[PDB]
Amino acid sequence: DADKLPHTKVTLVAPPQVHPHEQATKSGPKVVEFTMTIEEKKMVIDDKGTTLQAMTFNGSMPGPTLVVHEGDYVQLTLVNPATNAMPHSVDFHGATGALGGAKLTNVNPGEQATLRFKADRSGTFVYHCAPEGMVPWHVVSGMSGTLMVLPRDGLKDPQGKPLHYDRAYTIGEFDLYIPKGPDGKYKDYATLAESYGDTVQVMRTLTPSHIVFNGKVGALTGANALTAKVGETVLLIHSQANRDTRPHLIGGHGDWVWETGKFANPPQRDLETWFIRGGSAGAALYTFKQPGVYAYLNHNLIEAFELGAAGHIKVEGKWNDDLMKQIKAPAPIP
Amino acid sequence: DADKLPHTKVTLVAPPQVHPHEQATKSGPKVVEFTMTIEEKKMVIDDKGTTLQAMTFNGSMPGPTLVVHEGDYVQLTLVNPATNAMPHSVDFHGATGALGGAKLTNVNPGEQATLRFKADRSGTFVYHCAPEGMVPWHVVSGMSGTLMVLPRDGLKDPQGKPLHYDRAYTIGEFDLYIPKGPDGKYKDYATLAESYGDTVQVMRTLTPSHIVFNGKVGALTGANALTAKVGETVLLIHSQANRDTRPHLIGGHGDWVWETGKFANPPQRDLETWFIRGGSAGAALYTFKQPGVYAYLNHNLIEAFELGAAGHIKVEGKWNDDLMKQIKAPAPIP
Amino acid sequence: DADKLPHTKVTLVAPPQVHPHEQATKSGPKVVEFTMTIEEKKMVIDDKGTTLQAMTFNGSMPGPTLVVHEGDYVQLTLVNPATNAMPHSVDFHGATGALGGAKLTNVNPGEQATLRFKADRSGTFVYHCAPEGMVPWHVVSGMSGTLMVLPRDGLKDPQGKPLHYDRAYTIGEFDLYIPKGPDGKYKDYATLAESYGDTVQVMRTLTPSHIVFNGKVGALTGANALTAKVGETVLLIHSQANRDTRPHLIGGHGDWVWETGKFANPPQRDLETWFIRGGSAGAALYTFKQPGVYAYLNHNLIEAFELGAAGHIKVEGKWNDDLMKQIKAPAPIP
Ligand SMILES: [Cu+2]
Ligand SMILES: [Cu+2]
Ligand SMILES: [Cu+2]
Ligand SMILES: [Cu+2]
Ligand SMILES: [Cu+2]
Ligand SMILES: [Cu+2]
Ligand SMILES: [Zn+2]
Ligand SMILES: [Zn+2]
Ligand SMILES: [Zn+2]
Ligand SMILES: [Zn+2]
Ligand SMILES: [Zn+2]
Ligand SMILES: [Zn+2]
Repeated sequence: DADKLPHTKVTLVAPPQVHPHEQATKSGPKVVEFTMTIEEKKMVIDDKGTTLQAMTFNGSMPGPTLVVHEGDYVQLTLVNPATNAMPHSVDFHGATGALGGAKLTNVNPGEQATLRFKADRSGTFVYHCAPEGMVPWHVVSGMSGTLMVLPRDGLKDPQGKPLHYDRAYTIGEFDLYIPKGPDGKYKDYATLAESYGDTVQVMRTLTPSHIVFNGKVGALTGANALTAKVGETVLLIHSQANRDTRPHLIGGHGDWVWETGKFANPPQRDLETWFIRGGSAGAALYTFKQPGVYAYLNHNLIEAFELGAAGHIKVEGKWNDDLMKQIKAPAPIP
Repeated sequence: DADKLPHTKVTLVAPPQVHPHEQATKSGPKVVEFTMTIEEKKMVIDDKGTTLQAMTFNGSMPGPTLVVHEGDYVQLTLVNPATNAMPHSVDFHGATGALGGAKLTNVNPGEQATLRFKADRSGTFVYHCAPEGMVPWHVVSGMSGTLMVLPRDGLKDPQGKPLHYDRAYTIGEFDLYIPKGPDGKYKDYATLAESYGDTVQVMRTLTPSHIVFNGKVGALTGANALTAKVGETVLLIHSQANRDTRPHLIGGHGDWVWETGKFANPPQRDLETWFIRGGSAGAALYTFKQPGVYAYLNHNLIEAFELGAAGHIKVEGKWNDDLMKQIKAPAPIP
Repeated sequence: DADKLPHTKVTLVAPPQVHPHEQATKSGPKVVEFTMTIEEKKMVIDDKGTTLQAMTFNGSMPGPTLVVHEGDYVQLTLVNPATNAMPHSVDFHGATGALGGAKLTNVNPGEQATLRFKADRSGTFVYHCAPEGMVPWHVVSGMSGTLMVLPRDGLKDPQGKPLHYDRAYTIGEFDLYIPKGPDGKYKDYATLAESYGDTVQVMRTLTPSHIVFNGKVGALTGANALTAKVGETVLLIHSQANRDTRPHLIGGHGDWVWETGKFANPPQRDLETWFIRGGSAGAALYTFKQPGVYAYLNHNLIEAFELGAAGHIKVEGKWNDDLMKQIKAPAPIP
């Protein structure tokens, strides 16, 4: 059909939000049009002013989440402005053929391209830049995000019963490899190209200098904490385009989790910690039962607390003493 | 109900054993009372006398395993004696709210607190210390163990048929980060506080100096080997509160494994090696079919053999030639 | 039965091919005889002539894949020629008892042994050398491969429907630990024994110098690329006997994947990236829908592109515009 089908245009929004969309839908297949514009820029990634010579989709790490339904066609215009120094492309893990689209979206600065592919498989899928010979650098420098392809009748549990979320959040976790000089301080680079050789040396050690949600230590804390309320079901989409992570909600659970991120498979329930394979996006549902400030983090606690892979969720509502109660507050031992 | 329910008191036992308990039970929900007392102490962790400035629940690494049934309430008195230097708390991954209980169990030396929570989800769950600003250090220094919440009707296979174990063992695997001095020898510290800064430096490299079962290289070997017999089904509970591991039984299998450790999910069968995500506890059932000395180990063989993540299981009984037979012993090539 | 049963002899073939075999079979159980001869040799592992003092089964990394059916007995003659310097053995993860067979196959140079075991569990299973006190070194130096034990009625999907492959490939991924001298260049060793101490130092850092498919950077590229055609279903068997990996097919998927590699468990579908636990073999089915050159790689992109864990699959056939179409080729921005 394709060329026969109706088209719709979607306006993308910045992480950690996800653009408005339906879950279960009575709509038939559409060509869903998206546009993204690559921005290279220096970004401050921690609380002591370390910078990253970063590369982004639409100015953010991660790039925005694109949401369609199974059977839809994704039609992306990828724009690489002449103000950028490097060629780029996009590899959609949700797509079939031509290195995910990368061979057909090879754009030099001042060019754009339009790729169409059929989203014939449900799930959360990573997309990332994949320019020939420079793949890992472009990815670790920030160029990834999530395509979510929802089943046309919405999410299902292992018995085929309906599942839903009331709010979606998208978290991209970024293993960064910032070089240091002879003084042990992080290097600051005047240009993207100048960061390259030293960064590759760091990459090859396999030890990140920082591991951050959404582009910086503390990105999802303070004023920028995620929010929910008791009784609300959140979807937490978690992408890691290069390295394994193990998400966990402190004082919560993964009620239903697709850790490999593919919705035609039954989810697991009651998880404490789940596993996102480097090069993938997964999805967890949780319904809040207690108010308070939760942490959502990578449960390698070093990676979380020392290197930056941790955020907060501030939840409104009424405390539930049946679920948890302080029987005796801290007080002197008898 | 809660405040209406009967109470029972459980006496904890040292790993690798697990306190006596029922699997399937005709008992209704209870408030099950536990107590644990934190002990900070220096411990020798390898065969060359390296020490760790350790922190423990009840004097052991891991802390003891607490066993209840789904629908029970866990009521823990946590005691931090004035002979300890640091504040502590407990975060139960099996609990809902208040950072796992951590916000309600913040105990300075000379204090205790009593926390109650509903164990409303079946599985093996990590619990660990989580004091504000010092979480990874307290965890890697030894403060973790397992809460096992058994379904009220016992374990089930993927078709809903009953499964059981005749003996449970609990194995906590500890990634340690022991600093070295300019001479390349491990540092020995006079106090817990003095170990801190140097240990954090090591932690941030993400490379453990040692990875040990149950507190020391060779903890589960020699006189301290696990034991079983042909025909006996063992449960191996495996916790790793900070870092991924991949358990394996040499010459055996995981007959039924919940690698994410949550019993409402169907187990997998016939595993060679399974995966415990950092920040979780999993469970494997195996029924011994051959006598002999098995290894139970982390199948990154470096981590196992060089760094310490390996134990033994000595199994009694009759050799089975149908399962395995030496047809020709080693002898000269013809 | 065993001693009653018919015997068959199988001729092994070099990776990445797998010896001819049936999937579903009307044949009853057999004693299936195999022979392998250990070869120690120096091998060049990258494009700049770095060498590895390697140890192999049948002269290749990985060793050859052995294929039987559930209920068959594997009977392996393991030959260690007097031209080798070291003792060897074999541990079959598919076997039950005696440390996988290792205790019964302990062969010094100039000896051979014959081991029989029942392949009573379906799946892909690692086998590897396991000589007492030298296990990790022998494994990381190249001594591993795959035993595939097919269900007697062939592969099944989660609903019990038949699945099949038209071509099997076997990929062993090898984390290598090549030492360097004071000049920062890789060391070349005159003998296997001389490589030992320095290699163990590298191993303990847990950082591989190289991570290669099938014995060398680029082993599965150029003339040596894997091949298939549109409409053909390939099985990709992936073993990693020491360290975790995360396979991915760029521009493809895992249509059906047993990432833990055990066929009595239902596979997952539509995977972007899957996970092979160190110490295991997994299996993925994919049916090609687009022609072109695909990459099959470890999706830690550093490990793939910088360290060597990547291969190619060249696929013949007709491009499918419904699945993917370049709507606008790269061209100047309007
Ligand atoms: Cu790019
Ligand atoms: Cu990719
Ligand atoms: Cu503590
Ligand atoms: Cu935790
Ligand atoms: Cu060997
Ligand atoms: Cu093994
Ligand atoms: Zn149209
Ligand atoms: Zn809702
Ligand atoms: Zn009461
Ligand atoms: Zn029994
Ligand atoms: Zn015979
Ligand atoms: Zn076919």
